[PDB]
Amino acid sequence: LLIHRKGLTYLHLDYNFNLKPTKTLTTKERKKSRLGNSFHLMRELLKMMKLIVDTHVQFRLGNVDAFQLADGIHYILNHIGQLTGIYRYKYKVMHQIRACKDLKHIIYYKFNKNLGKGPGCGFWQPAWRVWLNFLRGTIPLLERYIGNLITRQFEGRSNEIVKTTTKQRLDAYYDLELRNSVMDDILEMMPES
Amino acid sequence: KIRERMLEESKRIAELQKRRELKQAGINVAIKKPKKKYGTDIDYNEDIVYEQAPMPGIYDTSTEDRQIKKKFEQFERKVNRKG
Amino acid sequence: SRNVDKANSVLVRFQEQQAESAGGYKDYSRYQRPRNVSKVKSIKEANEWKRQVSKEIKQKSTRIYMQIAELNDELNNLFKEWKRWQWHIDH
Amino acid sequence: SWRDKSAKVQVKESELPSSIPAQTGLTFNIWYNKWSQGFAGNTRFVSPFALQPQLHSGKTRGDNDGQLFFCLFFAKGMCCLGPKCEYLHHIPDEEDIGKLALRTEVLDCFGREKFADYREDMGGIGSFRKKNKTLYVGGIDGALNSKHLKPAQIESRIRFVFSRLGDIDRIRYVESKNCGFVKFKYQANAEFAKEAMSNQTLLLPSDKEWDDRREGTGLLVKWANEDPDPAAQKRLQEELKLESLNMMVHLINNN
Amino acid sequence: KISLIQIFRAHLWQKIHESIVFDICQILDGELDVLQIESVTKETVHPRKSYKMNSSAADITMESVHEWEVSKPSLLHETNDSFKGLITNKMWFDVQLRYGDYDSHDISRYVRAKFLDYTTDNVSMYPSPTGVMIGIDLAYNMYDA
Amino acid sequence: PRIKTRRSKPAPDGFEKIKPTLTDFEIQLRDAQKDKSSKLAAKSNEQLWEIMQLHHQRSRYIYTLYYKRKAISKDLYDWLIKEKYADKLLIAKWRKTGYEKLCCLRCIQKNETNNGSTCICRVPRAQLEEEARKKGTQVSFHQCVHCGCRGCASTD
Amino acid sequence: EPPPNICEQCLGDEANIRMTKIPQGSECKICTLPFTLYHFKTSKRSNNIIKTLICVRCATQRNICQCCMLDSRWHIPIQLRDHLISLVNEENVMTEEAKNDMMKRFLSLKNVKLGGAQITSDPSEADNIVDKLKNILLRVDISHILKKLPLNESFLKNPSTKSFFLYNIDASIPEWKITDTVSQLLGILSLIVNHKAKCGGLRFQSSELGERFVSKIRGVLLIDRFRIFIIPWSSGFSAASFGTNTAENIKLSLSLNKLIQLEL
Amino acid sequence: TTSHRPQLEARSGAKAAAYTPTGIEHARLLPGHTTLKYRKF
Amino acid sequence: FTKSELKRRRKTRKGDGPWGSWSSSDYLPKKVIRNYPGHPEGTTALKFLPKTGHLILSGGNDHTIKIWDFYHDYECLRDFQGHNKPIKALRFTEDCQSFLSSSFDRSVKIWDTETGKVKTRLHLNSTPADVESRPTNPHEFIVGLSNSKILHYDDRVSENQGLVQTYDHHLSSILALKYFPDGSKFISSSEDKTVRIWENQINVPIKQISDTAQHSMPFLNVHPSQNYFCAQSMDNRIYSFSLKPKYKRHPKKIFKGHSSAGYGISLAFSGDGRYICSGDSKSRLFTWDWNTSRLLNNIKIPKPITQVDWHPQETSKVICSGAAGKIYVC
Amino acid sequence: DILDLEELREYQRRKRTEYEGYLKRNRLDMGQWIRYAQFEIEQHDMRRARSIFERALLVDSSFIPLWIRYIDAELKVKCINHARNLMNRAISTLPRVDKLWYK
Amino acid sequence: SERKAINKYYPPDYNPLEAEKLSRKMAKKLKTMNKSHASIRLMTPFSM
Amino acid sequence: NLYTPKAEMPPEHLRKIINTHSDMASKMYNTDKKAFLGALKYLPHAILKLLENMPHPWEQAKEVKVLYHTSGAITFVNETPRVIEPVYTAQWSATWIAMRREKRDRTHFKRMRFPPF
Ligand SMILES: O=P(O)(O)O[C@H]1[C@H](OP(=O)(O)O)[C@@H](OP(=O)(O)O)[C@H](OP(=O)(O)O)[C@@H](OP(=O)(O)O)[C@H]1OP(=O)(O)O
Ligand SMILES: [Zn+2]
Ligand SMILES: [Zn+2]
Ligand SMILES: [Zn+2]
Ligand SMILES: [Zn+2]
Ligand SMILES: [Zn+2]
Ligand SMILES: [Zn+2]
Repeated sequence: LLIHRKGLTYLHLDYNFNLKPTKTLTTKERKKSRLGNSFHLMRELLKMMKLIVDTHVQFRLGNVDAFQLADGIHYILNHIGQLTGIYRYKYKVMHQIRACKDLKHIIYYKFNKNLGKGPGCGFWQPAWRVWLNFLRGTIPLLERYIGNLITRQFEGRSNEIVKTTTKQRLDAYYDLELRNSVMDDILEMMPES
Repeated sequence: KIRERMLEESKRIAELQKRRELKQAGINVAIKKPKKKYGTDIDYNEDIVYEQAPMPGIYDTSTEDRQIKKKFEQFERKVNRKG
Repeated sequence: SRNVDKANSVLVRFQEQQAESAGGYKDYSRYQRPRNVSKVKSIKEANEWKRQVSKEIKQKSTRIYMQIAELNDELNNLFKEWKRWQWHIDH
Repeated sequence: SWRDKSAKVQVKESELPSSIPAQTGLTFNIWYNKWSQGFAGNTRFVSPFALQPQLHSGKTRGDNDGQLFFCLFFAKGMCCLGPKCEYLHHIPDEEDIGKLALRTEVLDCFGREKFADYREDMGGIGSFRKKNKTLYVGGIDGALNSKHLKPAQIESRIRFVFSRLGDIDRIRYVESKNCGFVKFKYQANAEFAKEAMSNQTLLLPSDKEWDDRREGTGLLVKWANEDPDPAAQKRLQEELKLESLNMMVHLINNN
Repeated sequence: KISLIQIFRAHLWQKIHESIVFDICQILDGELDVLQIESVTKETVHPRKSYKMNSSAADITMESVHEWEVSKPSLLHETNDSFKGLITNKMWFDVQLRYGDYDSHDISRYVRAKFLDYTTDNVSMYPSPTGVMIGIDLAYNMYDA
Repeated sequence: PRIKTRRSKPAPDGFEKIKPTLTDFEIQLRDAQKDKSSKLAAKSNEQLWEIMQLHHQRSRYIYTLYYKRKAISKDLYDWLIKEKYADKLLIAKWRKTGYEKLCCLRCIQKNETNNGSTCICRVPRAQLEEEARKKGTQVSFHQCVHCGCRGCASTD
Repeated sequence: EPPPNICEQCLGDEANIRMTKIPQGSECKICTLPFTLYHFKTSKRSNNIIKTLICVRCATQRNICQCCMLDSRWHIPIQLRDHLISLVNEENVMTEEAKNDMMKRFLSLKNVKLGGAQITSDPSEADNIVDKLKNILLRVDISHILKKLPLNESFLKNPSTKSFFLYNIDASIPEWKITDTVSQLLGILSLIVNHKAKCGGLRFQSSELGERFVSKIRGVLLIDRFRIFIIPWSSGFSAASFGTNTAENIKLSLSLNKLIQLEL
Repeated sequence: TTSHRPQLEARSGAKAAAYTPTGIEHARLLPGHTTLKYRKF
Repeated sequence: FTKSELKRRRKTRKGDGPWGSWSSSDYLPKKVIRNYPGHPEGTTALKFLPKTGHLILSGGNDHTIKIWDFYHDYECLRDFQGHNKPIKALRFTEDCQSFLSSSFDRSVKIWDTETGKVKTRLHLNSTPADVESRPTNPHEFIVGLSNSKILHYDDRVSENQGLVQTYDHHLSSILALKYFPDGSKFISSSEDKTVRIWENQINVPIKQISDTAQHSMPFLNVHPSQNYFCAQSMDNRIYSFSLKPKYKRHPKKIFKGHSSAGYGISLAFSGDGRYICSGDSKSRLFTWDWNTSRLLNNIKIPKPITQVDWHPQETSKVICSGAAGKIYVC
Repeated sequence: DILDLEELREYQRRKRTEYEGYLKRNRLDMGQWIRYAQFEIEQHDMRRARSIFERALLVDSSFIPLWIRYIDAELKVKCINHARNLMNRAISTLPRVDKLWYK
Repeated sequence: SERKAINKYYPPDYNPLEAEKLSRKMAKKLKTMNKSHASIRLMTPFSM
Repeated sequence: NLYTPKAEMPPEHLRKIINTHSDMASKMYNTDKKAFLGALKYLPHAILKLLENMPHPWEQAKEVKVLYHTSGAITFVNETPRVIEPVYTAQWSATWIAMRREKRDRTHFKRMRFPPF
C-alpha cells in the first residue's frame, strides 16, 4: 500500500519481500521511486521474520521434522548476512552478524566434539537472543524513521526547511555575511542615504 | 531564451488568429487559460490577488467611487464593441 | 540510454501485449496508423484512429503559424485521411 | 402510492458490478482503485442499471428511522439492500423537501456535503452559494448510440424520462448545440434527477438499437450555467424581487 | 554482471540445457532395444527449470519393456555397483547445470548432494523413485552423474 | 478450539455423545471464516455478526448442558473450557443475575463506549418502546454494531 | 480560541446537547485551512449527524452559522440577505468571494466583515434595516402546422376528448403550476409546454378524466390571473406540434399572439 | 549572467511564523539535558 | 409490564436467542433446401448422429422427442413419448446405440436409439439444464443443475442411484457442460459469472475463468481441431478459449453481430474447422470465418432460432430450428 | 492588437502574471511596482491600481516617489477625496518630509 | 530502485522465448522502433 | 469511570477480518488503508513480540494471546515468555543431548532450503 500510494506500481514486492522493478525505469521514474533506508530496513526485517515463520510452517505441514526445524532456525539466525541483505541499509548490524558467527564457533566446538562434520546443530538460543536484543534498540529508530515517512505521505513536507552551515556551505555563507557587513557600514556612513 | 519567447508569442498569436477565424465563421471558441504548473497556482484575472484596500480616512469618497465605477463599466462596454 | 529504448524493451513490449490481451488496453499513439482505412472493421477502433488523426492535425496546425508550403501540404493530406476515416465509419 | 408497498430489491448482491474499473493502464493501483502506467481509453460507460420509479419505490427502514436523505443507489437503480435500506427509496416530494429544508443549504438530498465553487467540468454535487435548480443534459448522441433522431423526438424522450423524477418548471432542447436544459420546482429534485439520469441511455425497448445500448457512453448530466437569454435574465430578476418581497414579510413579523 | 550476461546473452543457459537434454534423449533412442526400453519421453518442462536451482523435475522419462535391475545410487565412474538390490520399470534423467567457483567445483559432490536432497523430499519431485541426475559445470567445464 | 497436541489430555467420557453438535458448530464456523468478498460495509459487518452468534450459541450449548440440564460431568466441562470449546468468561456472565442471556462481552465493556454506557442492546425493549412512544416515533434500534444482537436484556 | 457559532435551529430544543470537539479535524469549505471541528446530534437517537462545515473566523466574517451557513441573526442565506440590504441602501453591497485558493486563505485571515455582515452583526443596524423594509412593503412552416393545431374548433360538452391544446401561456408560468391547477379542478395528466412557443398540449389518462376537465371552466384556464386559453385537441399531439427549431417556435408564438389579439 | 545574483534582502522569519509545524520528529530535538542547573544563590 | 406479559412478548420474537427479531413482516452456406415438420409448439434441442450424420434427433415442446432420416425419404423413423414437460437437452452417447434426454420435469432419461427403451431414469431435486457423456465411456454421464451442483453418474453403478460423485464450486445454476474430445477433463459454465475446467471424477477445478466485465455463458462447444473451445456469452458476442494446458483466452477470436441475450442460442462448427455459426432472436442465421473472425453472412430463415447443428461430412450444410417448430436445412 | 473583451482578458492575464512573478521574485524594485500600478491605471481598473500602490507602500512606506505617484494617480482621475485621505495619511506617517506637505 | 539493480520482475507465466517472439511481432508496428534516425548527443567535430 | 478487563474475542473473528482485507478495492476500505499505513511504524515492535514468543524445540504448537486492530491492520503478540531458569536450562540441556544423539545416529541429515516457499 505504501508503494502504491506513492504511485510506484512499476515496482513489485515479492511474497518473500524482495523489491524488484517490473520494467527498466526512466530517470524520472528512478528519482521518483528512490525509496530510503526506513522502507528497506522495514522490508528486510519482515523478510527475516518471514524466513523464521516459513520454517515453522514447513514443520507444521509435516514436510520437515523437529530436528530439521531446529537446525533450520539456527541456520537462519546465523546466516542473516547471506539471506537478508539488511546490512546494506544499517551497517551497524554487522555487530550482530559478527556476534552470531562467534557464537556459532563456540557452540559448534562444544557441540561437534566426537561427532564430526555435517548439519544437525539446532541450539539456536544465543543467536536468537542476539537478534531480539537488536530489535530492542531498533524499535525506537524505526518508529521515528517510518513515522516521519508516513507523516510526509499524509501531511506533506515542511515548507521552511532551514539548511544548516555545513562545510559545503561555509564559504558562501561567509560571503553573504561579509557582503551584508560592508553594506551596513557604508549605507550608515553615507550622508545622502 | 529570446528564441523561446519568440516561439511562445508565435503560438499565442496562432491561437488568437485561429479563434478570430472561427469567430468570423460563426463558431465562437473560448480562449484556453494556461495550465497550472502546481495545484495552488493563481489566475490573476479571477480576483484582485492580494487586495489591500486603502484605509478609510476622514473624507467621504462615495460620489467619486460611483463615478469611477461608471468609468470602468463604460470602458468595458467600449472595448467589447470597438475593440 | 533514453526513454525511447527503455519503452521499446522486451519486458515493456510484452506487458503491452499482455495488457491488450487481458484487458483490451492499447495506447494507439505507440502504433503506426493503418494506411488503408477499409482493413479496419470495428467502429470503436476506427474512431480511435480518427482521434489519432485529429490530435495529429491539431499539433501540425500549431506549427503552421519552405515551412508553410510543406506543412500546408501535409495538413491537407491529413484532412484527406480524416475524410476517409469518417467515410469508412459512415459506411 | 409508494407508501402502500415495501421497496423492491433492485439488484442482488451477487449481481452488483465489480469495483475494479475498465483497464486504462498496465497495472492496477491497489491504493487509488485505478489503473497506472499509461492512460488510454475512455473512462465513461453506459450504466447497466436504471431507476423505474413506479416499480421500485417503496417503504424502507429509513421511513421508520425518521431518515431525511434519499438512497444514492436507488437513484442509480442499483440498490442492493431494498427494504432493509437506511435511506429513502422514493422520488422526493414536497413533504420530504419540507423535512430537508434546514439541511438543504449545505447538503444534497443524498446527504452529501456541497462545495464553495463548482467543478470546472460543472459536474458533481454543486455549490452552496448558487441554489441551482437546472440540469444541463449533454452526451445525447452517445445516449442514443449515434442513432439519427429528429429534435422534437429527442425533446419528447427527455420530457418523458425527467418528468418521472420530479415536478418540472421548464424543459428546452437546443438543436444547434444538441443539448437539453431541465429546470425543476425544487433543488432536491434536480440533485436527485442528476444522479438518476447520469450515464443513462435515452433509447427505448422499441428501438432497433436496444440490444447494443451498453456499448457507448451515456447521458452527461451536469449543472447548468446561468441562461444568457435576456428574457430568462429578466424573469430571473422578477422572481428574485418576488422572493425578496416575500422574505420582508418574515423579517418584519419577527422583528 | 555485465560480463556474465554478455556471455549468457540471448538465453544461452536454457539453450545449453535443451541441447544436452536432446543429445542424451537422441542417443538413448539409438540404444532402445539394447537397454530394453519401451519408450523415451523428452518432458515438457517449465521454462524456468534450467535455472530453477532449489527444485527440479525430470527432463527425460523412460519406460521398461520388462523390469530393470538397478543399483543403489552411485557415481558415473564408480565401478563395483551391483544391480541385485532393487527393481523398477520407470526411470528418469535429470540434467542440472551449475556455474562453479573456487570454493565449489567438485561437480561429483554437487550431483550426489542434489540427488540425495531432491529424491528424499516429503513431496516427490520425480515420476519414479529411481533415476540418474547428470551434472555439467559451465565455469570449470566438467561433467558427472 | 485449541488444536489437539501432546500438550492436551484425552477427552473424558461423554465427549463422544456431544461431539456431533460441536462438530456442526465447527462446520458452520469453518464456512463463516472465508473471504466471501462482500462489497458493502453493512453486509461485511453482518458476516462478523454471524461469527459472534455462532460463538454465543456453542457456548450456550455447553453452558445449558452443564449448569442447567446437569447432563455433563465437571471433568468434561473443565476439559471443554480448557480446550476452549466454550467461552469461560461469557459463561461467567451468564451465571450472574441480570446477565442470564448476555450476547457477548464487548456489549457491556463500559470503559470503551463514547458515553461510558453499555451497548443499547442491553436496554429492555419495553423501555426503548416507551421512550420512542413518548417522543412519538417507532424504535430506531434494529441491530447493534458489535455483534448484531437485537436485544439481550434478561426480560427479553 | 473563539467559541463555536451555532444557531438554535441547528441545536434544536433538547435541554442538553453533547458535542464532540476535534482540533484540526477538518478543512474549511470556504478557506481550505484546518480548523477545530464540532459535531453533534440533536438527540441521542436521531440518526443524522450535524457538523461544522466552516471555521469560526469565516463565519464571523459573514455573520453566519457554522452548520447551515444562514445568517446568524435573520436565518436567511447570504445572497438573499445582501440583496435585501441592497434594496434599502442605494449603494450595493455583496459578499465578494475568492476564487483562487491562495486568495481564499489570504481573505479569511483579515479581520474585516464582508458584504451585508456588519449591517447584520449588530442589533442597531439590523433593526434599522427591518424598520426601513416595512416602508418598502407599505409602498416558417406556421402555415402548415396551424391546421394541425385545433384552432378552428371550440370548447364543447358533446365531443369526448382525451387531449387538449393550451395557448396564451405567459412565459413566467412554470409547467408545474399548470398541472397543479388542473389537479385542483379534477380533485386529484401528461403535459407538454414549449415556452418559446407560448403554447402547449395536455393529455389525460382516460376519457372520463378529460370529460371531467371540460366539465369545469374556446375555453379558459386561470394561473394567477394569467388567462390560459384551452381548446379540445382530438388529433393527438406530440412535441413536434409546436415547431422543430427555436425560430419556428418563436414564429408560432407571434402568430398565436396576433390570433389572441384578434380573439379578444 | 542572471541566474547568479547577490542577496539583496534575506528571507524574513515572519513568513515561517505564519503556519504551523508538521510533526516531523528530528533527532536533534529528542529529549536531552532535561534538567537545568542553577547557581549557588 | 407484568412478568406474564413479558413472557408473552418473548414468545413473539422471530428467533430462539438474542438474535431473534421483533420485525413485522411474516464452406459457405447459401440458401434453404428443405424443412422437416418438427414440434408444433417449438423445437428446443437438435442433434446429428455423432460420427456419421445420416439421422437427425429432435426434441422440443409438446413433451416429446423424435428422430428423422437425412436421406431417401426425409421422414420420422420413430417417436419417444415418455416426457411430461418440454425437452431441455439431448445428447447422443459417444457409441451411437443410445442417447440421453433431460426435461423440466426434473427427470433425466437415457433412451435406446434403435428400439426406444428406457435404459434407466433419474429423478432429481432440481431442474437439470445440461447432460453430457465421456468420449471414452458410453456408460458414464454427467448432469448440471439449477441448484449449482453437478451430479456425476455411471449407469452400471446401482448404489445411491449411480451417483458416483458431485462437484460444488459454483455459486449459482449451471448452464452448460462439455467434455474435452479426449474425455479426461470437462468444462462447465454457470449463472454465476464464471467457467471452470475439471479433472474427471475429482472435486477440484483445475482452472477458473473470470474477468471484471465477464457476462454469463449459457452455451459451450469445442472447435474440431480440439486445440480450442468456444462459448456464447450474453454480451451478444461469442468468445473462444484454448484447450492447451495454459487454458488462457485468445484475444482476437471475438464473434459479434447477433442478438443472443435472454435466449439459450446454440453455436456450431463446420467439420473442416474453418467456419462457425450461431442463431438469433430475430431469425438471422449468422455465420463467421473461424480463421480471422470475419463475418460471412446471415439468412432471414422463416422468431428465435435457438438450435443450430452442422453435419460432420456434408460440407456447407447446416440445420436450424426454434419456437417456429419447423426444422430448416441449408 | 486587441479586438474583443476576451482578448483583453488574455492580455491582462499575461501582463499581470509577468508583473506579479517579478515582484514575487524581487519585491524591493519600487520602479517595477510603480509601472505595474501604471499598467492597471491604463486598464482603467482603479481598485487594482490602488491595491498595487498599497502593497508597494507595505513593502516600503519611506519611498517618497511612490507616495507622489499614488497621490498624482488619484488626482489625475478626479478622485479628489481619495487623494485627500491619502495625502493626510502621507503627512501623518512622514511629517518631516517637506515634499508631502507641499503636495 | 537503484541504478545498478540486478534483477527485474518477470510474471510467473513469462516464457522468455515466447515473449521475444511476441515482442518481435509487435516491433514491426511501433512508431519509434521504425523511424529512420537515432537521436544522439555529439560534439561539433570541426568549425563550421 | 469504572474499569473492567479487556474482552477476549473468538479467534474466528480475527481470522475473518484478515481474510476479508485481501484485495481492498472497494471504497469502504479507504479508512482501513490509512490505518494500514499508520500501523507500519509499529511493525518492529510486533516483530519483536512474535519472535520473542517463538516455540522452543520441545513444544509442538504454542498458543499465544494476541492484540489486534479491528481493521485487521496489525496483530501484536501480547504476552511475555516467562520461564523458570533451572527448568529452562534443563529443557535446553535435554534438547542439546537429543540433538547431539540425532546428529550421531542419523545417517543423512537433510537440511532445509531457503526461502522455504
Ligand atoms: O565459516 P565458519 O563460521 O567457520 O563455518 C563454516 C560452515 O559455515 P558456512 O561457511 O556458512 O557453510 C559450517 O557449516 P554450517 O554452519 O553452514 O552448517 C562448518 O561447520 P560443520 O562442517 O557443520 O561442522 C564449519 O566447519 P568447521 O571449520 O569445522 O567449524 C565451516 O568452517 P570453515 O569455513 O573454516 O570450514
Ligand atoms: Zn437503498
Ligand atoms: Zn446483546
Ligand atoms: Zn453483543
Ligand atoms: Zn450490543
Ligand atoms: Zn475558513
Ligand atoms: Zn444553523
